[PDB]
Amino acid sequence: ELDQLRQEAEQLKNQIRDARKACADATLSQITNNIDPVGRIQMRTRRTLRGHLAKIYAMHWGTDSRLLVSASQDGKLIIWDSYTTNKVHAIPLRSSWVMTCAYAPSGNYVACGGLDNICSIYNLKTREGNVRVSRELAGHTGYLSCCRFLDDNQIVTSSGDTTCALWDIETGQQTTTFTGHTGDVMSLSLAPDTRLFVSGACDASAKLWDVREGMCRQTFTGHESDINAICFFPNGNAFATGSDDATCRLFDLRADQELMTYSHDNIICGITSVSFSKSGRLLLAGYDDFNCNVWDALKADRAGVLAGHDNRVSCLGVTDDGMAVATGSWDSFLKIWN
Amino acid sequence: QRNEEKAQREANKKIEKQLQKDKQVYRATHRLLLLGAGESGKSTIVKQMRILHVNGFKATKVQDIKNNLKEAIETIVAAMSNLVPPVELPENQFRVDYILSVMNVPDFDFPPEFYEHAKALWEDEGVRACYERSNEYQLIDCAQYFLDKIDVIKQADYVPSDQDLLRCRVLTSGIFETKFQVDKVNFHMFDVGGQRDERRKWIQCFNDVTAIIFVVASSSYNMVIREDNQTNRLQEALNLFKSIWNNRWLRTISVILFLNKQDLLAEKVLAGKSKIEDYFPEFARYTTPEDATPEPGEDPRVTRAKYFIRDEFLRISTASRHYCYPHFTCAVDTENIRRVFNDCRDIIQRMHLRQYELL
Amino acid sequence: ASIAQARKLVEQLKMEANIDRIKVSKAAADLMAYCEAHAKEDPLLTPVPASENPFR
Amino acid sequence: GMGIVMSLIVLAIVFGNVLVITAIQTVTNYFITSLACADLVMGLAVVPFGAAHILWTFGNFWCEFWTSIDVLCVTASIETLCVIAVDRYFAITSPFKYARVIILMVWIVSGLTSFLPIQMHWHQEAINCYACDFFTNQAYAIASSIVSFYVPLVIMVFVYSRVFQEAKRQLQKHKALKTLGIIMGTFTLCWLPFFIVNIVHKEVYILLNWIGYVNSGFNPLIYC
Ligand SMILES: Nc1nc2c(ncn2[C@@H]2O[C@H](COP(=O)(O)OP(=O)(O)OP(=O)(O)O)[C@@H](O)[C@H]2O)c(=O)[nH]1
Ligand SMILES: CN[C@@H]1CCc2c(ccc(O)c2O)[C@H]1O
Ligand SMILES: [Mg+2]
Repeated sequence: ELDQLRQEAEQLKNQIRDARKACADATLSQITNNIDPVGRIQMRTRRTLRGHLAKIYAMHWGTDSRLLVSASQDGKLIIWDSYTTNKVHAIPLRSSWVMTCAYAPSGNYVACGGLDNICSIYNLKTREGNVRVSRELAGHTGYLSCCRFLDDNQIVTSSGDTTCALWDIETGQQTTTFTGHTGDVMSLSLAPDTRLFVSGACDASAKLWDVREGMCRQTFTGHESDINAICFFPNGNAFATGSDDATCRLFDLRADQELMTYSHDNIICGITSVSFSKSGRLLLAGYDDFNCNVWDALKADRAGVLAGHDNRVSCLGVTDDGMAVATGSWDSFLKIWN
Repeated sequence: QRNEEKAQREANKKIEKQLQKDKQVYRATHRLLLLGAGESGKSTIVKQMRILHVNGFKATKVQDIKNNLKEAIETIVAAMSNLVPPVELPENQFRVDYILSVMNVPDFDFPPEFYEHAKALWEDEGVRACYERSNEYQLIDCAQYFLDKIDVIKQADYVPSDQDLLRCRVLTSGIFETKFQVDKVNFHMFDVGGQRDERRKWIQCFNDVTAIIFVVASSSYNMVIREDNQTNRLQEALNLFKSIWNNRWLRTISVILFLNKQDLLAEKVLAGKSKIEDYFPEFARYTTPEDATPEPGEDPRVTRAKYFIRDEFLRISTASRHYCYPHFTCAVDTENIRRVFNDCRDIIQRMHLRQYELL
Repeated sequence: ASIAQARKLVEQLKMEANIDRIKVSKAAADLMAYCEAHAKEDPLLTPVPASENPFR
Repeated sequence: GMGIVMSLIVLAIVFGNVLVITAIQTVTNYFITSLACADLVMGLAVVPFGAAHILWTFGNFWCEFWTSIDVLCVTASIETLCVIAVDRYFAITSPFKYARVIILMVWIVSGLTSFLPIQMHWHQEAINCYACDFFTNQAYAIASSIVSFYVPLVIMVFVYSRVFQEAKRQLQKHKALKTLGIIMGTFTLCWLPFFIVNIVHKEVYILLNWIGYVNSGFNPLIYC
């Protein structure tokens, strides 16, 4: 019966926790207490991009680290030119509620999600110099939360129906399907080699799926509240998480354990987005207290503070070459730091 | 080459001109959000508002009326074996097994054989006895209207009327939105209708709507939620109203309150049967407030019941920038909605918002 | 029905436990080694010259 | 040396007006900019007047320029408050409404009507002045006084009454009286006595003008 089965499930959880204790040899701080502090970090707004009418919900950088795409709550995607602050396109939308955007590695397609359950995909370079909807993916229920590109013909989504699927633009059908979460899926991030990806659920848990096989590998549950953003270390063997409470942690794959916790006693707000740097030394993290913060990956101390949006930070990103840092906000403003 | 720079600047100028032109429309629109519990009547208002102010408001539609008729007749007959007290009726005994056989099938009984003997079951005395107590089992609210209209739908070329389209029930997946214009000004109203969720993490997106419309059923006080034996169907709405009202994001948003199914409530009180005091024990000591404005045709007995529901909802709002507007509506009556919205608009939410600097 | 659901959950959990792990000391050493190698090629830590900066 | 204290005191009027100007945004906020800009010009006009009482009139042709500037500034401020009152009341009274050019209209009306004649040059005592006392006969005042104070007050008295009535009815479906008093009493007490004094046609009349220049300065705080 269920009582016998429920006993077996509890008879295995203790084994996981007991085995994890034996793997712990020393904390991260003990092995990294003999390095020089980075020091104060200060950088100013090099450029400001304006033209949106409502709050920005997401953004993504191009592969060449020159073009970027942003999505707003009035249903407009616009592709900026970072160097000269010149708009290139302005795409109207069928539905005015949009939560995500993406930019293909080859720079030929732009995909936007939304609450309309449709992961519509656009085309950039084509005849007549016009932009039209290429395909619409509608086999999925619940509002979407992220979209990513593996190549020109594969896109991964994640919605609030406790499901993540890998699509196929040409055929327009779900190739695989990942299940197992007990809450809404909020964000995901692809590995540097595009072989694995993770997903931050709403029940204070994070998994590690496999693109080919389609099964869950591990599960980390060190948090105590909602999870809002995830990003990978540039190495590909660790990932940082930004939760609803002020804590942002850093897990490991091989060690299968949580390593360091980033928090301060004077912060009681939420977390919106996180991102690393080129060398994986800094951990930028947005906040809900009208500005941003810069932590350290090893010393775990706040170095510098980025402020000036006058409204909550809703998205964040770092270019491929690590030359600039871009942030969005809810007051129709984008900024570039350096 | 400066030609590329000139072309890029020209494109930027064109895009800026288009954006400046489009900015005017966005600032001149009012956005409204519907809310409430399931099976309350949210989508009916959206469909009706199209007919009132837009000219455009069918073969595929005629399928779901037939679908509604099949579901209602199957539920009433098949649920009798599940009622604990026996009220068993021998007519159509060979047809009861037929209904059970067709109770589960992807393809409906399009053949005219099913329609012929289905009328007898509706006219059977046992079914009417079973229908008399519909609180125990879950039944569609449009059962009586369609069952009596079995003769019209049988003939070919049905061409259903607008009134018959309003009482149809079709589940909605995505955003149900409409865009109409009232005189010079224009409006934009959108449903949500995703699925029941205790968290509702998408409530952050609606942080700038002018008003939130709340719709609650008033004739369902002796039924349970779809999850059987959960709670009183009215008590599930009261809990939802309190959570929405006391939310961090919706801190400066007014709420318009609608109480639908007034005709259903009026009929329930008149013909005895279940009493409110059985389910709500505090109603026994209630006294009608002095500032009462009953409708001319309303009997004195039913006017005491209308204001008890309104008081329960209003007490939560007044306990804790915010305002609440009560109303009495009947979504089916086409002319009825055409007056409340107008009167509600009269005392504009906007005048109050502008009056904030000094009253 | 649900019992199957509990049957499927325990089947998945068993394969997760039989996984290889390494000590934290041999794991935390690699991350510290990685950051020191790629420290030079990071224009965010060490400020770039105005000539090399494309944004100014 | 009381004049130095008074001259230094009115020098503080430029402080607050500049800070409001520095902050600098909506459709109505553009109209409120005009009032602040004109008042700051007031400090330059006030300083020559204060020194003249202390005793000058160094400029034979510059004596009239100060009078023209003062008249233009006063009429511009009065017209600006009339415009803002009319705009607010019309917007509040009629819901669902369906700027730079307008502020320009009132400024064009002021600069012209209040400066053309004084530069233009359009009795025995006046002849003595020609050899910085201000002497107009000919009812120039009737046009300037009527077109710069009564026409503006008459518009302000009507729009504000309708707006307060619409405020008293909505509670039926206090602070309003206090705010309306703060808006109206200052302007009335600071300008209407001067208008009464001018129409009588000298130390008293000069004294009333000296008392009234500050009211435009206090204006930045009440509107802000
Ligand atoms: N008799 C009567 N029926 C009504 C009235 N208002 C709504 N109904 C019917 O009751 C049902 C209400 O459900 P819907 O119209 O689907 O609205 P809803 O339940 O809010 O929709 P969702 O919750 O999004 O599924 C429909 O069958 C309506 O036709 C009313 O005043 N009187
Ligand atoms: C005190 N200096 C002048 C004197 C006369 C005068 C003023 C303002 C408006 C008028 O219509 C006037 O006739 C004053 O500013
Ligand atoms: Mg619906």
